[PDB]
Amino acid sequence: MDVEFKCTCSRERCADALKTLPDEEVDSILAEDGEIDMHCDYCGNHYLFNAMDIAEIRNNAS
Ligand SMILES: [Zn+2]
Repeated sequence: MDVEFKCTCSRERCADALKTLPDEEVDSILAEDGEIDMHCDYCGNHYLFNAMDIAEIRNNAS
């Protein structure tokens, strides 16, 4: 079993696109909804990000 709808690059590209946004803007969304729902800047595929996932990105993309 398989599907023909996937990120053609990797989640890491979508994560890098989130990492460059203002710290106050990212923190404001987390303080009102606890997570972020966004599309990959390279292929448009959607992914979800939370405070714990962003904390791992801040210790891998820095
Ligand atoms: Zn992608």
